[PDB]
Amino acid sequence: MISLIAALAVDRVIGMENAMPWNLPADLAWFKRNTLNKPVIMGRHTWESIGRPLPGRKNIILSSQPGTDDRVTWVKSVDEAIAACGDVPEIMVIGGGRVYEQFLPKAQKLYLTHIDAEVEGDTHFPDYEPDDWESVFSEFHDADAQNSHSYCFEILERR
Ligand SMILES: NC(=O)c1ccc[n+]([C@@H]2O[C@H](COP(=O)([O-])OP(=O)(O)OC[C@H]3O[C@@H](n4cnc5c(N)ncnc54)[C@H](OP(=O)(O)O)[C@@H]3O)[C@@H](O)[C@H]2O)c1
Ligand SMILES: Nc1nc(=O)c2nc(CNc3ccc(C(=O)N[C@@H](CCC(=O)O)C(=O)O)cc3)cnc2[nH]1
Ligand SMILES: [Ca+2]
Ligand SMILES: [Ca+2]
Repeated sequence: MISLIAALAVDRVIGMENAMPWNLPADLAWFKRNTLNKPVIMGRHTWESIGRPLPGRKNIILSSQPGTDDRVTWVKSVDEAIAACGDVPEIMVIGGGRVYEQFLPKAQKLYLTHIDAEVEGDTHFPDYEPDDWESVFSEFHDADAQNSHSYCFEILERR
Protein backbone atom coordinates (compact mmCIF):
# COMPACT_ATOMS: atom_id res chain seq x y z
CA MET A 1 0.00 0.00 0.00
CA ILE A 2 1.09 3.57 -0.75
CA SER A 3 0.31 6.26 1.83
CA LEU A 4 0.99 9.98 2.03
CA ILE A 5 1.81 11.72 5.29
CA ALA A 6 1.79 15.51 5.61
CA ALA A 7 1.14 18.37 7.98
CA LEU A 8 -1.04 21.16 6.60
CA ALA A 9 -1.54 24.66 7.95
CA VAL A 10 -4.52 26.71 6.76
CA ASP A 11 -5.24 26.81 3.03
CA ARG A 12 -3.12 23.61 2.68
CA VAL A 13 0.17 25.44 3.20
CA ILE A 14 2.96 22.90 3.80
CA GLY A 15 6.15 24.91 3.49
CA MET A 16 7.70 28.21 2.82
CA GLU A 17 11.04 29.25 1.35
CA ASN A 18 12.42 25.67 1.82
CA ALA A 19 11.40 25.07 5.38
CA MET A 20 8.23 24.77 7.55
CA PRO A 21 8.22 27.87 9.73
CA TRP A 22 6.66 26.13 12.75
CA ASN A 23 7.98 23.86 15.56
CA LEU A 24 5.32 21.22 16.55
CA PRO A 25 6.88 18.42 18.74
CA ALA A 26 3.79 16.25 18.99
CA ASP A 27 3.39 16.15 15.23
CA LEU A 28 7.00 15.08 14.57
CA ALA A 29 6.46 12.31 17.11
CA TRP A 30 3.40 11.24 15.10
CA PHE A 31 5.43 11.38 11.90
CA LYS A 32 8.24 9.34 13.38
CA ARG A 33 5.98 6.58 14.69
CA ASN A 34 3.95 6.27 11.50
CA THR A 35 7.10 6.09 9.33
CA LEU A 36 9.67 4.11 11.33
CA ASN A 37 10.59 0.72 9.88
CA LYS A 38 9.05 1.72 6.53
CA PRO A 39 10.50 3.07 3.30
CA VAL A 40 10.03 6.83 2.87
CA ILE A 41 9.96 8.53 -0.55
CA MET A 42 10.78 12.21 -0.84
CA GLY A 43 11.64 14.78 -3.46
CA ARG A 44 15.05 16.41 -3.60
CA HIS A 45 13.94 19.73 -2.11
CA THR A 46 12.50 17.94 0.93
CA TRP A 47 15.74 15.96 1.29
CA GLU A 48 17.65 19.26 1.37
CA SER A 49 15.13 20.76 3.80
CA ILE A 50 15.63 17.91 6.32
CA GLY A 51 19.39 17.50 5.87
CA ARG A 52 20.19 13.93 6.88
CA PRO A 53 18.94 10.34 6.43
CA LEU A 54 15.96 9.70 8.67
CA PRO A 55 16.93 6.92 11.11
CA GLY A 56 15.48 3.46 10.81
CA ARG A 57 13.82 4.04 7.47
CA LYS A 58 14.94 3.34 3.92
CA ASN A 59 15.32 6.86 2.50
CA ILE A 60 14.51 7.14 -1.21
CA ILE A 61 15.08 10.46 -2.96
CA LEU A 62 13.54 11.47 -6.29
CA SER A 63 15.78 13.53 -8.57
CA SER A 64 16.38 13.76 -12.28
CA GLN A 65 20.08 14.02 -11.43
CA PRO A 66 22.54 11.40 -10.18
CA GLY A 67 22.77 11.12 -6.40
CA THR A 68 24.90 13.32 -4.10
CA ASP A 69 25.00 10.91 -1.12
CA ASP A 70 25.44 7.10 -0.77
CA ARG A 71 23.62 7.02 2.60
CA VAL A 72 20.29 7.14 0.78
CA THR A 73 18.87 5.63 -2.45
CA TRP A 74 18.46 7.90 -5.48
CA VAL A 75 15.83 7.25 -8.15
CA LYS A 76 14.74 9.12 -11.28
CA SER A 77 11.03 8.33 -11.68
CA VAL A 78 7.99 7.46 -9.62
CA ASP A 79 7.90 3.87 -10.85
CA GLU A 80 11.58 3.41 -9.97
CA ALA A 81 10.91 4.89 -6.52
CA ILE A 82 8.12 2.42 -5.91
CA ALA A 83 10.25 -0.50 -7.13
CA ALA A 84 13.26 0.53 -5.04
CA CYS A 85 11.29 0.33 -1.79
CA GLY A 86 10.73 -3.42 -2.11
CA ASP A 87 7.79 -5.74 -1.39
CA VAL A 88 7.01 -4.02 1.93
CA PRO A 89 3.59 -3.61 3.57
CA GLU A 90 3.28 0.17 3.27
CA ILE A 91 5.22 2.78 1.28
CA MET A 92 5.25 6.25 2.94
CA VAL A 93 5.47 9.29 0.70
CA ILE A 94 6.70 12.25 2.73
CA GLY A 95 6.56 15.08 0.19
CA GLY A 96 7.02 17.76 -0.87
CA GLY A 97 4.31 19.41 -2.90
CA ARG A 98 5.42 18.18 -6.31
CA VAL A 99 5.91 14.64 -5.08
CA TYR A 100 2.58 14.56 -3.25
CA GLU A 101 0.84 15.60 -6.48
CA GLN A 102 2.24 12.63 -8.37
CA PHE A 103 1.63 9.98 -5.73
CA LEU A 104 -1.90 11.08 -4.72
CA PRO A 105 -3.75 9.21 -7.48
CA LYS A 106 -2.05 5.96 -6.48
CA ALA A 107 -2.32 6.25 -2.75
CA GLN A 108 -4.81 4.43 -0.53
CA LYS A 109 -4.26 6.27 2.71
CA LEU A 110 -3.55 9.83 3.81
CA TYR A 111 -2.10 10.61 7.26
CA LEU A 112 -2.86 14.34 7.65
CA THR A 113 -2.15 16.72 10.50
CA HIS A 114 -4.34 19.81 10.31
CA ILE A 115 -2.55 22.62 12.08
CA ASP A 116 -4.40 25.76 13.20
CA ALA A 117 -1.65 28.14 12.02
CA GLU A 118 -2.24 30.85 9.42
CA VAL A 119 1.13 30.73 7.50
CA GLU A 120 2.33 32.47 4.37
CA GLY A 121 3.72 29.71 2.23
CA ASP A 122 4.95 28.87 -1.21
CA THR A 123 4.14 25.14 -1.23
CA HIS A 124 0.78 23.36 -0.84
CA PHE A 125 -0.67 19.96 -0.42
CA PRO A 126 -2.79 18.97 -3.45
CA ASP A 127 -6.45 19.78 -3.02
CA TYR A 128 -7.96 16.40 -2.88
CA GLU A 129 -11.27 15.32 -4.11
CA PRO A 130 -13.54 15.10 -0.93
CA ASP A 131 -15.71 12.23 -2.14
CA ASP A 132 -12.68 10.00 -2.81
CA TRP A 133 -11.94 9.56 0.90
CA GLU A 134 -13.39 8.38 4.17
CA SER A 135 -12.16 9.65 7.47
CA VAL A 136 -11.58 6.75 9.80
CA PHE A 137 -9.78 8.43 12.67
CA SER A 138 -9.51 12.03 13.86
CA GLU A 139 -8.22 13.39 17.11
CA PHE A 140 -7.82 16.97 18.14
CA HIS A 141 -5.40 18.55 20.59
CA ASP A 142 -5.31 21.98 22.06
CA ALA A 143 -2.03 23.85 22.19
CA ASP A 144 0.25 23.30 25.17
CA ALA A 145 3.61 24.67 26.39
CA GLN A 146 5.39 22.40 23.91
CA ASN A 147 3.07 22.85 20.88
CA SER A 148 2.03 26.43 20.17
CA HIS A 149 -0.82 25.60 17.77
CA SER A 150 -3.79 23.32 18.10
CA TYR A 151 -3.71 20.36 15.71
CA CYS A 152 -5.75 17.38 14.59
CA PHE A 153 -4.46 13.98 13.42
CA GLU A 154 -6.67 12.55 10.68
CA ILE A 155 -6.30 9.22 8.80
CA LEU A 156 -8.29 8.88 5.57
CA GLU A 157 -8.94 5.70 3.52
CA ARG A 158 -9.68 5.78 -0.23
CA ARG A 159 -13.29 4.70 -0.61
N1 LIG B 1 4.34 20.10 5.87
C1 LIG B 1 4.78 18.86 5.40
O1 LIG B 1 4.25 17.83 5.74
C2 LIG B 1 5.89 18.85 4.39
C3 LIG B 1 6.38 17.65 3.94
C4 LIG B 1 7.40 17.61 2.99
C5 LIG B 1 7.92 18.80 2.48
N2 LIG B 1 7.40 20.02 2.95
C6 LIG B 1 7.86 21.26 2.41
O2 LIG B 1 7.70 21.16 0.98
C7 LIG B 1 8.65 22.04 0.31
C8 LIG B 1 9.37 21.24 -0.74
O3 LIG B 1 8.45 20.78 -1.73
P1 LIG B 1 8.57 21.05 -3.31
O4 LIG B 1 7.30 20.88 -4.14
O5 LIG B 1 9.48 22.22 -3.25
O6 LIG B 1 9.86 19.99 -3.51
P2 LIG B 1 9.75 18.34 -3.54
O7 LIG B 1 8.50 17.68 -4.02
O8 LIG B 1 10.38 18.12 -2.19
O9 LIG B 1 11.10 18.15 -4.41
C9 LIG B 1 10.94 18.29 -5.85
C10 LIG B 1 12.11 17.72 -6.56
O10 LIG B 1 11.95 16.34 -6.58
C11 LIG B 1 12.41 15.78 -7.78
N3 LIG B 1 11.31 15.02 -8.42
C12 LIG B 1 10.04 15.05 -8.02
N4 LIG B 1 9.26 14.21 -8.81
C13 LIG B 1 10.21 13.61 -9.74
C14 LIG B 1 10.10 12.71 -10.76
N5 LIG B 1 8.86 12.13 -11.08
N6 LIG B 1 11.21 12.35 -11.43
C15 LIG B 1 12.38 12.93 -11.08
N7 LIG B 1 12.59 13.82 -10.06
C16 LIG B 1 11.46 14.17 -9.42
C17 LIG B 1 12.94 16.89 -8.58
O11 LIG B 1 14.32 17.04 -8.31
P3 LIG B 1 15.38 17.62 -9.38
O12 LIG B 1 15.15 19.10 -9.48
O13 LIG B 1 16.71 17.35 -8.66
O14 LIG B 1 15.16 16.88 -10.65
C18 LIG B 1 12.20 18.13 -8.06
O15 LIG B 1 12.75 19.29 -8.20
C19 LIG B 1 9.51 22.54 1.42
O16 LIG B 1 9.04 23.86 1.77
C20 LIG B 1 9.28 21.63 2.58
O17 LIG B 1 9.44 22.30 3.85
C21 LIG B 1 6.39 20.03 3.90
N1 LIG C 1 2.80 15.05 9.85
C1 LIG C 1 3.94 15.47 9.30
N2 LIG C 1 4.63 16.44 9.92
C2 LIG C 1 5.78 16.91 9.43
O1 LIG C 1 6.40 17.84 9.97
C3 LIG C 1 6.27 16.29 8.21
N3 LIG C 1 7.44 16.67 7.70
C4 LIG C 1 7.83 16.09 6.57
C5 LIG C 1 9.16 16.52 6.00
N4 LIG C 1 9.99 17.24 6.97
C6 LIG C 1 10.62 16.67 8.01
C7 LIG C 1 11.20 17.53 8.93
C8 LIG C 1 11.86 17.03 10.02
C9 LIG C 1 11.95 15.66 10.23
C10 LIG C 1 12.66 15.13 11.43
O2 LIG C 1 13.75 15.63 11.74
N5 LIG C 1 12.02 14.13 12.06
C11 LIG C 1 12.67 13.37 13.11
C12 LIG C 1 12.31 13.76 14.56
C13 LIG C 1 13.58 14.07 15.41
C14 LIG C 1 14.62 12.97 15.26
O3 LIG C 1 15.28 12.82 14.18
O4 LIG C 1 14.74 12.19 16.22
C15 LIG C 1 12.51 11.89 12.81
O5 LIG C 1 13.36 11.08 13.24
O6 LIG C 1 11.56 11.52 12.06
C16 LIG C 1 11.37 14.80 9.30
C17 LIG C 1 10.70 15.29 8.20
C18 LIG C 1 7.07 15.08 5.99
N6 LIG C 1 5.89 14.68 6.47
C19 LIG C 1 5.44 15.26 7.61
N7 LIG C 1 4.31 14.90 8.17
CA1 LIG D 1 -3.65 30.78 4.56
CA1 LIG E 1 0.75 21.77 -12.66
